[PDB]
Amino acid sequence: YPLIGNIDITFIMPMGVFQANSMDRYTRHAGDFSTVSEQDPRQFPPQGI
Amino acid sequence: YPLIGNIDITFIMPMGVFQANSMDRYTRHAGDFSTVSEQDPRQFPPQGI
Amino acid sequence: LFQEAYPPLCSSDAAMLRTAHAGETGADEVHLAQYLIRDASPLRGCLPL
Amino acid sequence: LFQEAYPPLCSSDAAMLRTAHAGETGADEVHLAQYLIRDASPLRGCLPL
Repeated sequence: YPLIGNIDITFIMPMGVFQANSMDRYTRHAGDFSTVSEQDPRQFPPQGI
Repeated sequence: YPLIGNIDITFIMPMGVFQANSMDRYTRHAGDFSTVSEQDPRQFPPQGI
Repeated sequence: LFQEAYPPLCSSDAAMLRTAHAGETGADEVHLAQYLIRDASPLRGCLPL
Repeated sequence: LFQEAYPPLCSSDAAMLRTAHAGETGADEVHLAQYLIRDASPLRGCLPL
């Protein structure tokens, strides 16, 4: 049956984008996502999406 | 009387899962579940469900 | 026939299984290394707690 | 025909992609160096999560 036609939508995502601006690397609160490590494993550049 | 039939639903829970990735062991706040011990007894690997 | 099993409301800790509101139960996913699996069974609005 | 691509709900962190309230997902856009790109596709209220 026609009117059961298909559409196509494309999706785009970046993967390894590091926010180079030191002002752009900000957290909305102090203790947002804390850990037990002395260095938080979120200041490191991302490697995946 | 029929139409009072039974069903069978199976449940699954993991027991000794330790989140091996160090980036996954996050707390959403600083004082979420505080204690008096100098070592927090929640960073240890779980042993029950 | 689908070869599946539904996870119930389970947690690795009894502390995060209930909240302090005289009402609904806890819903936080992972605290430090413990975990709470939200109810995904068909028994969502049944089986009172 | 417009030569464009709609970004879907993607994040560089699995922690920030879901919030702990038994309901809606997360909304924080950048925590330390990770990011959450909110949905801009025509599937805003569709494709259940």
